[PDB]
Amino acid sequence: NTFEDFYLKRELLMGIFEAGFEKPSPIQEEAIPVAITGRDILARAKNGTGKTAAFVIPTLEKVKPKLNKIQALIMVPTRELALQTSQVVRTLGKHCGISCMVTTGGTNLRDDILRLNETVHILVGTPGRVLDLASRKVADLSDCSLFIMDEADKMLSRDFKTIIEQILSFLPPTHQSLLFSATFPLTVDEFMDKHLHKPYEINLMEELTLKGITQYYAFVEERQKLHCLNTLFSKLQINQAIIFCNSTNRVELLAKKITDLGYSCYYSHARMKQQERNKVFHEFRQGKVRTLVCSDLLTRGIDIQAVNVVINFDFPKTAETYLHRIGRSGRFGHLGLAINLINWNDRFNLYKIEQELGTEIAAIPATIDKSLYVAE
Amino acid sequence: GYGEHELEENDYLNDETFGDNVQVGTDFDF
Repeated sequence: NTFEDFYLKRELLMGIFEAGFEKPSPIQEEAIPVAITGRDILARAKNGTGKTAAFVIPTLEKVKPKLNKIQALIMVPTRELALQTSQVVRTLGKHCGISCMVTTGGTNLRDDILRLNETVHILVGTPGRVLDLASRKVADLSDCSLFIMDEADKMLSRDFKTIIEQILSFLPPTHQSLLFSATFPLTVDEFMDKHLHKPYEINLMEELTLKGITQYYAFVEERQKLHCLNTLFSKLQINQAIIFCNSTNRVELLAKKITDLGYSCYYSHARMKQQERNKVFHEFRQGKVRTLVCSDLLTRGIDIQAVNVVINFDFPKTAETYLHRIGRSGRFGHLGLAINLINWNDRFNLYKIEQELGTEIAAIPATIDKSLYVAE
Repeated sequence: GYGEHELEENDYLNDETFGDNVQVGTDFDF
């Protein structure tokens, strides 16, 4: 109900209170008590300040300020995330008397090596620089009983996983591990069976992944949307495409305009009956047409691999919806495109979602490589 | 065209998108 329900020390509660947090979110409800126990955690949740707090709060509770050694290591893939994370740490740990330091591949080694001679309780860094400082023995991790990976999937790829294992070699054998990700697939199974011990799993996201899907956006005014869409329809080697709209009416209007444009398509939305929707879905699945126009529809069925281009005619408001539209269920990727039409008012949600899902939505280039959505 | 359902929030600007003056082609520049 409240953060005091977790039996946190006064200063930590003060920090949380000053940050404006009154009611703990689901990720915090799940991760905070378990982490304080000492049990390992493997969590899937969309990125946020509240999630970062979901691991930072336990860290600040466990870390003893009287012990001037690195007691917690937070691994992040990017320097931006390192800065953000450390900001959260210093904010929430304002009254804790706890020191936090960022070390990344960007900053110079000399200054960080000098800084490590001072007291550092919590270390936030990127794999390369951290392994470097650890190998040079500048960073003593003999009492680092807490290990945390945010955006862990970005650091468990073929090359980074080795570095992570090397870094793990420095920590004490009995150490707690908190792993966080926004995408379910993880490359190595032995890594987790070896390094995670009876972990507590948290799954707060829909079982979908944006793996393999190349995502672009395009700054487009409403009046220009149809124009841009048709241009795409001629530019792209579409096999099958699904177009998403934010309301039933817009679905029908867009479908009509598409049909009049000299293109074949179906349409499905929430106002129809389940039978009609199943009919449209089954018909489209058999490749009867090339294009389908949907509103947001719950209970999505079975993945259609023919669909190699998905277009958000209307950009959604939440990451849940974006993932429900674009994401696939396969643990392996899917070679396909996701194209988002961004108006002015959509711009913020373009940023937010991109941050929340830990993905990349770049600006649509002049010409799109065919190797990205066309299979052989 | 056909819409004519109980309108919802994002329908408020459909006239901008599906207006008679709305340009169509393959011209669009990125």
